Amino acid sequence: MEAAHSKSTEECLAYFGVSETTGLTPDQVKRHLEKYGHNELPAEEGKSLWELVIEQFEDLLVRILLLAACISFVLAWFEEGEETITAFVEPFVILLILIANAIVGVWQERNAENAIEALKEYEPEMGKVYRADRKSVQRIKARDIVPGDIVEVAVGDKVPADIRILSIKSTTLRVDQSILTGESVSVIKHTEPVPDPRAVNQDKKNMLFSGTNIAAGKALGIVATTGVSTEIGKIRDQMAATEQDKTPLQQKLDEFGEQLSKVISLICVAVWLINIGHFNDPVHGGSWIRGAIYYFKIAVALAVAAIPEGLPAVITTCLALGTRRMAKKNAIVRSLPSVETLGCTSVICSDKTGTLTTNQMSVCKMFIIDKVDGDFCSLNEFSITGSTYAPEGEVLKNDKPIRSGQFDGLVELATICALCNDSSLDFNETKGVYEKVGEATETALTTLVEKMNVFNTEVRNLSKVERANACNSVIRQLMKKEFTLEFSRDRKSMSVYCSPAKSSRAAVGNKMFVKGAPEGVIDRCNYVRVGTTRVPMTGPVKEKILSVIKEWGTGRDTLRCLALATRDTPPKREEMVLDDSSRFMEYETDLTFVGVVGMLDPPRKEVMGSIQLCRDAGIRVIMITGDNKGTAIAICRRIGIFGENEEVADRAYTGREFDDLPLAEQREACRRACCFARVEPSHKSKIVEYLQSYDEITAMTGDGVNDAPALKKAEIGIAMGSGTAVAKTASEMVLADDNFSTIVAAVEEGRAIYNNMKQFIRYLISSNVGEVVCIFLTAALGLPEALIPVQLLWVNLVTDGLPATALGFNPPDLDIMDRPPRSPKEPLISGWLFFRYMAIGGYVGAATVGAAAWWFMYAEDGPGVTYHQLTHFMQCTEDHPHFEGLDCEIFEAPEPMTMALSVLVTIEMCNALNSLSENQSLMRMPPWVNIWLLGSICLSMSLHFLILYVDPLPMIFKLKALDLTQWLMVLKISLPVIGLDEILKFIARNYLEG
Ligand code: NA
Repeated sequence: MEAAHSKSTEECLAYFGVSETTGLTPDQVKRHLEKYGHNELPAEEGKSLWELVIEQFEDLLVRILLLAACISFVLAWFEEGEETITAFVEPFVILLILIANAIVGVWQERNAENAIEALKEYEPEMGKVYRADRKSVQRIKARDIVPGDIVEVAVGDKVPADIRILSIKSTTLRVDQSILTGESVSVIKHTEPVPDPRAVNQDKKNMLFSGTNIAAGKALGIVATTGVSTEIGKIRDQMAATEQDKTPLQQKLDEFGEQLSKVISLICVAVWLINIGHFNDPVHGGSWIRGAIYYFKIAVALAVAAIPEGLPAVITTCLALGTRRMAKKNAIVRSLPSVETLGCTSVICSDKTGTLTTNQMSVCKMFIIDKVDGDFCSLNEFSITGSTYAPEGEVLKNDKPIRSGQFDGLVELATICALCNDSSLDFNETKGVYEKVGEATETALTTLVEKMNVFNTEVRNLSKVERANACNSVIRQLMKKEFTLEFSRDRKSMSVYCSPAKSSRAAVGNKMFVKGAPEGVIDRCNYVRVGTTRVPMTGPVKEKILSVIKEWGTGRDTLRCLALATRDTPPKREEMVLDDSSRFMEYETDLTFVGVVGMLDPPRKEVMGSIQLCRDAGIRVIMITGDNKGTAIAICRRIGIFGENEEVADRAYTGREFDDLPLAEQREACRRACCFARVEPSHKSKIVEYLQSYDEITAMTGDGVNDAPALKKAEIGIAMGSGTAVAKTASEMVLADDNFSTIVAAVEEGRAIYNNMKQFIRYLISSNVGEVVCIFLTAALGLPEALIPVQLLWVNLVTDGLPATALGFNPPDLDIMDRPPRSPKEPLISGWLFFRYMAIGGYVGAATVGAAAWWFMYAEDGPGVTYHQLTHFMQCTEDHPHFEGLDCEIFEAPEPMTMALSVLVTIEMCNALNSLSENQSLMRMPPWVNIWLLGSICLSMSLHFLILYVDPLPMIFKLKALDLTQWLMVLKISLPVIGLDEILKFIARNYLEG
């Protein structure tokens, strides 16, 4: 039964065939449980460790590597020798990286925590129900409650289900519906039915929501809905039904996996199509098996030299590093893949109160009527200084400090601001500053009366903690607070019934002090007060009031106006039903307008600036606020979202206006809007969908499970640090300070970080190019392998990893924020860039094989056989080219490999310097620009040597220390890699910039 709030308490009992005095019967319980199921949100997929481990092998590149370990394993088995201490190293090393890879992946999952499982935090274990099979109340597990159950809740209880309140046993019932919104301000529930069947939760004043808490009172009610049919349950379904796509980088990286694979295969087929000459060879003779071991040997190397094995670690270390860096700037990112996303943010939808504004209220002005006399009318406008909650400030008329007590209208004005208020003050000695107790807008009033002191009461004597509520405590003693009629959006005001203090046997003298939004309150006034006198409200004097109100809340003041009035002749205390809020507007009528107070909720000092950075960065800003349309726009012009004098007729909507627009038109309104005022529950989410249909990377703020759906949908869900824990777990980032600027600062941090990733990404991949050139080269030239898997891996994970990581510290461009949001579609490498790395590739691959050949030829230590070409044979089954000589295993000399490897390592350290800037020369941007890079190179070289002398290692890799001549050769063949790219960059700068 979903519409319970709109039905009568009787209808809800009838509907379920249950008696309030006895409850459900064991039969009914059985059937109700059978039909609606247990009261609890469904479980999450029990992702088993085993399945989780298997997932660590879903990727295509890992399969290849796994496959490669397989061929490696067999090769290191179907081989004939004795060196079993350096034969299985390769296969075992591959398997071992896949293990750490799988091990790491599973570590994440165990620590990761989704928002749906966060919602189960709000469901209580037990509930208290009344069921026929017993007399007294009985407590059962909340999962056993069912729709129709008669339940019982009391102060402190966590509501077990969505409940239609039948009877309030205590004086009044109060609920903390905080988890839905965040504003712990308890609200008063009733039992009368709410008419509108489509009323949003905030107005279902006769309902209790599963997950909320009783702040005060005791109540009996009937269960309307349970499980996923409750409010939070329907919020759990929206979230679950929401799939968050892969980040631009993740998609672009996954696409790379496909191509890289399609290349690794084509290069293998390519190595085949080249030796097709073997078909034309006599079947007899030649070790066929030695022909297959040859291919599979290169297949392994080919694949291992194609995969950027260390890319994942480098990306992570960079993202992890940047994140701590963002956290120092108040941005707490929960998702590493988000850091990249944040950079492409094209639209930021932010709540105003507390994020764009400080949510530190303060009354700045107030006006009462000076005099009425026919068509002539004059008001008395005042100003108040001080903007803290502290009672320090002053009132001034035309800047001249006046004294409140000298004006009667201000005496009463103050009486209303004090008596018609549920908030107070308190001096926090610990912090040394006065803090608010209750609501912001109301404490602003408690503070106001203190600076006003309409009774010139001696307060300067009083301490500090005592000074807090001095003038208030005074006004209170003057009036007894019989009771108070709560605020409700229908009427938009609240009142308090007060009687005099010094009264024994009297039946006259009572008063009602009304407070609320101007339009409604003023429309119910037939009287305007002029000091102590009272005169009728007339057409003109009403314009003046409304006129000013409009000037204060719409003008450069952007003030929230509150009208204050009192009902002189309030209906008799007995003729009033304090049970039907529906009767409150009636009870608050035929009032007398006293005055108005305009309060300000100030823009964070850093917002004005931050909004400009966005404009520079092509990032749109949409303010979502609760202010009426007029003041919403006013505040927009004030912070820079709107031009002070520009048209916005079609860029600011109220939830109402928006709803009326037909689907097609809303989608439109969202592409050009910057202001949404009085937004409905389903709007942040609908605003996010529309924004995505235009491919906008969207950021959306929020808190409370209310916003969790929108948070989850938006690409960058942003939660307040002070927000609920569900809003947090449902978001990409959390604002430690709740400040809008923290968002912008983080978006700029994401642009810096993504630029630096493009660098180490291209660096590493480009490096794999030279490797596949080397391997493919050595093959299509029948040369002795220049480099081997065990080695290639060390370079891709260690040698190249250190530089790649240091590249993330590359200093950011000054124009980082003066350029528009990066397009999600923008490819990493393309066009000229491809040619560049393709060339840089060729050279690196050529240079490695050549460094090997140089030793095998124009070198001493090795055969001086120039143009001898080992291409010819490698079986030595004839030993023709070397008649006189019993030697053929020099083809495996450790020197040639060592020459090529030192070339790779040294060339790549030089390429780490060519990566300091995409197109700027080393002349313009020096190497020392990034000190971390230098350090990394020294470290990587020290490691290279490390494997060259520490015995266990030089054998594992099959290397031998180089001669100063040989090393001096590596430098000669490496160093030129710089001029090469320097030449390529030059071309890019001078013949492409258009
Ligand atoms: Na999200």
